[PDB]
Amino acid sequence: MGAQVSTQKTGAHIIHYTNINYYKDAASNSANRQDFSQDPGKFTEPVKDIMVKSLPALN
Amino acid sequence: MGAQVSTQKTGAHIIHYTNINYYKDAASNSANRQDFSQDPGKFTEPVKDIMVKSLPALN
Amino acid sequence: VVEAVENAVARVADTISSGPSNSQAVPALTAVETGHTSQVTPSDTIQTRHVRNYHSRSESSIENFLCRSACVYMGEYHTTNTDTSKLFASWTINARRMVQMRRKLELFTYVRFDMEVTFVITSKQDQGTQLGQDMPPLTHQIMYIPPGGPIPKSVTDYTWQTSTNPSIFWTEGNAPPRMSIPFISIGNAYSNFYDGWSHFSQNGVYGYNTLNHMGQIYVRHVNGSSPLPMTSTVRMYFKPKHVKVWVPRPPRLCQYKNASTVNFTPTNITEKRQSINYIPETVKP
Amino acid sequence: VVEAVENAVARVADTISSGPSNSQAVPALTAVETGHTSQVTPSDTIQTRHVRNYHSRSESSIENFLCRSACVYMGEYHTTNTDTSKLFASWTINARRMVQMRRKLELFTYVRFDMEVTFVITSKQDQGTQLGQDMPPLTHQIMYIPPGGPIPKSVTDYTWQTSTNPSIFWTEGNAPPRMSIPFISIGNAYSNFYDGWSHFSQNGVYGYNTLNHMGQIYVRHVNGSSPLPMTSTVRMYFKPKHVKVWVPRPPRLCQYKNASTVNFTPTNITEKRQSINYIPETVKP
Amino acid sequence: DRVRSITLGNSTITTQESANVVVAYGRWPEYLKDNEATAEDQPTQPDVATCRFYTLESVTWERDSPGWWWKFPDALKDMGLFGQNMYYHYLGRAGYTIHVQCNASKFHQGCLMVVCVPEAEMGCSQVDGTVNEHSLSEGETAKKFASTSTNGTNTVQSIVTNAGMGVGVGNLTIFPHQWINLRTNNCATIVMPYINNVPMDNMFRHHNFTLMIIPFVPLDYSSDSSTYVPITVTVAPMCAEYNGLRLATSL
Amino acid sequence: KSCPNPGEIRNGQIDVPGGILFGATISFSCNTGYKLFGSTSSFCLISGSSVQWSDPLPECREIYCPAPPQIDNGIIQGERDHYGYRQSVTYACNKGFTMIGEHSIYCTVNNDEGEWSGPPPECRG
Amino acid sequence: GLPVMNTPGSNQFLTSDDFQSPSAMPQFDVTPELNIPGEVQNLMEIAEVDSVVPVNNVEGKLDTMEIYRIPVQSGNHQSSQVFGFQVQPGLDNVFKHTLLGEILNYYAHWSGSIKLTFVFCGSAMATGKFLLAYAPPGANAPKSRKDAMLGTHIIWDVGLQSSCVLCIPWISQTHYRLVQQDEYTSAGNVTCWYQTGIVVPAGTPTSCSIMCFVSACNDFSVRLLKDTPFIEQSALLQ
Amino acid sequence: GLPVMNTPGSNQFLTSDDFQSPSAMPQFDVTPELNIPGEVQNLMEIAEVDSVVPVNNVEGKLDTMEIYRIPVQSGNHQSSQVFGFQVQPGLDNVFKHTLLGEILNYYAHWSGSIKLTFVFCGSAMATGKFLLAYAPPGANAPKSRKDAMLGTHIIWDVGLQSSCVLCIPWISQTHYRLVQQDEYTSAGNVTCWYQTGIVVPAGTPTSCSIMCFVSACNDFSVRLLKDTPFIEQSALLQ
Repeated sequence: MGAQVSTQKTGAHIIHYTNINYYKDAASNSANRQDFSQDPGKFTEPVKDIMVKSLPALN
Repeated sequence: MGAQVSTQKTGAHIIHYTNINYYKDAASNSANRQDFSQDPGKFTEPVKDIMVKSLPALN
Repeated sequence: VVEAVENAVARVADTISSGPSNSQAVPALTAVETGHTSQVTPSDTIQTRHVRNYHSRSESSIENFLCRSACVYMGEYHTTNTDTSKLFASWTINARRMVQMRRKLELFTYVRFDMEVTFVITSKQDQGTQLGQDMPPLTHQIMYIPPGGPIPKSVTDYTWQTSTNPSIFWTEGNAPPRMSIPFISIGNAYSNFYDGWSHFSQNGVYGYNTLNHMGQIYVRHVNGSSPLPMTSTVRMYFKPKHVKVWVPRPPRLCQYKNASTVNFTPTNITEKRQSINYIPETVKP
Repeated sequence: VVEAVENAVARVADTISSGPSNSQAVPALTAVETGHTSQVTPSDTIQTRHVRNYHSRSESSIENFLCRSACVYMGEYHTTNTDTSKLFASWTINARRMVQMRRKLELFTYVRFDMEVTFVITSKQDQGTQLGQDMPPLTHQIMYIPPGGPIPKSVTDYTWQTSTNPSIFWTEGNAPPRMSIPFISIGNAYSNFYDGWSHFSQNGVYGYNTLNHMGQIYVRHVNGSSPLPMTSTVRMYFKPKHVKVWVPRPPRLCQYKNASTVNFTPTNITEKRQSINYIPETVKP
Repeated sequence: DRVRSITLGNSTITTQESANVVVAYGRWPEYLKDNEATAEDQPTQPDVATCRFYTLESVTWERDSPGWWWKFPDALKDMGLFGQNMYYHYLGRAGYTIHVQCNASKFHQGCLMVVCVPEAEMGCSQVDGTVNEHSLSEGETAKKFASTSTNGTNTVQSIVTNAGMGVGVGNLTIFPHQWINLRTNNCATIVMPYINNVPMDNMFRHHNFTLMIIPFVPLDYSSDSSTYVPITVTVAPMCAEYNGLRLATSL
Repeated sequence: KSCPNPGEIRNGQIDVPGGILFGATISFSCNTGYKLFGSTSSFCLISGSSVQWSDPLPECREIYCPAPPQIDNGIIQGERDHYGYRQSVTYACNKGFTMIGEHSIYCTVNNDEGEWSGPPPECRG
Repeated sequence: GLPVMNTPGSNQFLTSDDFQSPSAMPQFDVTPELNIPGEVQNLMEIAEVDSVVPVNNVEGKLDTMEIYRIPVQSGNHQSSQVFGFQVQPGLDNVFKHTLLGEILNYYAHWSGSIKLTFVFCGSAMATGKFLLAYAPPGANAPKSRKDAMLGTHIIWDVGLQSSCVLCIPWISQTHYRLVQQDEYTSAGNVTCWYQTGIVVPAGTPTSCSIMCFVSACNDFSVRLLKDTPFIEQSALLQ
Repeated sequence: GLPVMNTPGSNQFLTSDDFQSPSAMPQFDVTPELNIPGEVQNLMEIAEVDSVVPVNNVEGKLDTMEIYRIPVQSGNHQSSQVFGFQVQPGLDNVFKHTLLGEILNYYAHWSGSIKLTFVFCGSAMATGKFLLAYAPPGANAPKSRKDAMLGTHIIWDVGLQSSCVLCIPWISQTHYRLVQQDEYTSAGNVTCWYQTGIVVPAGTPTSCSIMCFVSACNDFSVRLLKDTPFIEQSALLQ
């Protein structure tokens, strides 16, 4: 009835849960604890020219 | 089971909510906070002949 | 069976670009004598850049504006007294004793809506010499007397049998008592204003009191008397749902005097400044 | 209608095998002068075995990190007093009076999020000579005063009619009062920091106080006075949901002084050891 | 690989021992687009009169010298037609290109950190006090850190190790930065987009960012190497708009 | 009219809360570890053919801890004068003696006066 | 029965919540609707209507119709400023009681542009040209027409079409502006000066009057409902 | 109505629960997002950034920039150890205040490998070779280069490319390690020795400096959120 069945957090080495929203406002939802994304090269490698990890950093 | 899944209020720059009515009377429903309509020309321009915003208001 | 409802969002108009102009099109010169309000977007007077405008006029619709609860009456009643008419509260229904929701509703001449009514009932032990007792939770009855029914004369009346009048029993400590009310009127819209009389000889009572007769409300303590006095205060909250409104009016300026009439004292239009040219200088080291 | 949502789990990178090497590829020699952080996995410096790595960086995402409730204000108010301004609590809203959530939020310069606000309100009977009474359950009102509304002057004010300000009535003994709050800001992100003034003459107030004006909160006992004094303490808990964050900053080192400014006393970088060569000997019979 | 040239406006910069170019967060300066904009009127975009290389006076790296900081803008406010549009206009937006230039021989040694800090809100010397504006910025004259904890009313607590913001001065590597290691390079370049939480923002009120130059490893030399080693800073706006014209401000 | 630029007190600080225009005062301070020999404030007054500063710039001269208190049955590794702020003094015991306590004392400044740390060590027989 | 579990916020009364609730009059039969003229469907339809602006609200003229009309005369008065007032549609005494102002004062933020329409109310033979200028904030109000000339202005020629619209555009950094404006979200100030002056033949009066009508453009919006400070009581039955 | 039945854990307030909750500002219209540069999406992106490490944190140098630089000189100093410190990225005073350390101290377990990058900061004509060794735990720290030679080491030749990365791999039995490390989950210790020494021509200084930057490899992870011991107050308004 407007549901959504997503996957639970299980470890690696009957796992689906159900969500329904009741309120008219997205500021009433749960938290988005299941988005895991990254882009460290933004802070780790913020340089104009690339550096290829097996060539001298200069030269 | 007699439901209706409408859209939430999100800003611009998982958003559907579910409604079911339980009572036998429409005076028991929620409020219609998601109808946005307008017609200002009723109060703003209540004149017999039109005025076209780039011609003199007279003449 | 699930049904998908479509809800369109109404943004406000974007700003179209513009450039220089040298033409006989005068979008500025007009004539207010026609009772017409100029439609001059900024892009008509100056050079504007294209601006996608995402703002919305949602929280200013009439439903979003009015559908908020507000108190419209406060009344006190005692468990024990020596008056027998202070043991229960009673009042005729109108939204007109509190200035806030009154003034809010009175930007329009005819308002047609359902309501959601809530009651906040709070008892206190009366100050005295010998306090201390074990009284059980108080429970209250709220009866609605439509126009015509018999009205109570004591808290031990027969009328509180509420055979057909609707009434609520609520035992203190729970969530407030709330219910919903249709458009209980005989006109086709609640008329906030009325320029007329009741009698055809052009006399009688003038204005609002003529039109709207919606009956009374009577609140009481069901429990019984009390070893030591206590006093309860009931506040009533109206929240209009499914709201339709017609013929807007200028907001009230002068302060309200009574709930019967629109009588007033004359007030100034606005408050003064030093001159007509006065803008304060605020960029100063 | 059921909808299946796909949730991908982000493991950390496995260890690829390696062998001897004799080449002109120097994955170790670099130059930090370029503002670039070397990417040298162990398999570049030594001989590693293939290791399927199942670990996850889930509990370190920003949503998992910040979305935990934390107290941000504690305030007391009495049922009866001789001050009439200690009968209700009041405070301007900021996350900046408690060091824990302050320092937590202040690893980033701009934080944009919704919140889930909870209140923990706990009354105690004030110590005195003549205790003993039967007071009913206390109920409390929590009003939010946006920036501009009229603020109360007593617990019997008119403002507590809360016609448009949102406010919560809660009768002690139930689950705490919780509600949810959107991104109520005029910028495009809450700016934890601000290197600037309010007035254009480059003076005024410096830093955070300039930017963020979110109004006040006022808490009171609805019941009324009390035969014998009692005092209630309200704690407010913020939990940011739907969290977005920008421009990280080094964590604070020196202790906080006040909630207005970032003023501090200088502290040491870190604590001392005996020498620069000192490692303690812990394998000893 | 080490040679480089940067041509902005009617100005050029040549360099022969450059390490690389930090682009702040992988992001280049750009103009305000139509859907992220909030002001109605048409902006000025002078484009060659304002987006060029303005050179601030240079500081002498001594053997015992804690560091230096500048605040941008309010450093370029008396520089040409950037510092004039910046007067006549209410709202301004721009990114920058900061080129720091310090050269020494092969018998000298040292190491500077060159770091751009967004919203570098600073802390007064008396903990229960308020900074001045002079104590945050002298224009094109740099303010100087101190090797010990400073005193005096209204003046930033400018002991180097805390960098005046209350953090650790070695963690500043989280911000866009470079080093000048007098054994490898002799210039650092940081390309800094417009980082702020509103689309455009006033230019006299808000010090959009702070440039700190902090020698971690100090100077040194032997018998008669050159005693005088200066540092020169060049800043060049990029994609500079202004909006909201009226009569000129005054301070 | 504007007075000439105040200047720069090294190991110190100049606080100009109201500009350098006519009749504007400025204050002088010295960092932690230096004593201020000179004037404390300076005004923008009329000087002959211009407006200049009331008082010249002062000097922040280093605060010194006194010579470290010697210990019996002990020795100091290369004892020196001019023990400024944050500088150290290392002790040692002699043949047949055992060292107790802080084996080295570091000079700090308290109340604007140089002061060593806790007492030097002891040498037991 | 079903195992439920009550979350915080249970058994509270939040003034601005919309739940369902039992009808106390079941199977009521409401009165058929009526197509009464003039139905409002938004409040920004009451704020796009012109409203005479009490500009001349000096003391001694606040309960007079004279508060509504700006005095203008003939002669060499080019040094004098006709009028001037801050742009504060919810806080300035000039605006806070218009339709725009009284509608704003129920809200806490406002964005959009404004339309000020001026009506020359003198003879049919008087002729003049006026300069109407808006100055985005950042510097003190202009004190001469050479400074007002630099703003965002219009030059209104008085002729057959009597009135002229100065549309104050939306120049701001924040997408919105408080209604209780401070000097962070300041908005500017408008000022009016003679461009050539008033010229009248013989036998017509020399002292004429202007009037100013404020309305909101088609991109105005208000948000964050609040209470209005303009109504107040001291007991029930009021 | 429906028969429900309340389970234990009802009407409690668990700090780390995520339920839905009524909006106190219904139909609010939030400010449009802005593509502000530099958005963080994880905390292991702040811990993969280099950070200067206060190795020389002897007493008397803790509030000096001298804490950051390792002294190195020319001559027959092969018997002397340059530096050495335990591997305890959340507890050792050398590490607990880096970006890696300050990010770890919000968590209770940590796994992964670490990258220590050394920067020679002397003349452009000084030349030396250094030995940088990591010793997995099990035996006291090496006290001679013949023992450090047996570890997991690297020999860094100082030349054009100034800096050199010693990547401390992850050798452990437990998949994770406490942040408040004990001698069960000990991690080892690193130590640095001259391999040939420093050689300088005439007219260059003899006393040079190294510096050490710590960062986390691309397989690092932390878990079990906790509070950080580094911030503390003694009353509200702080």
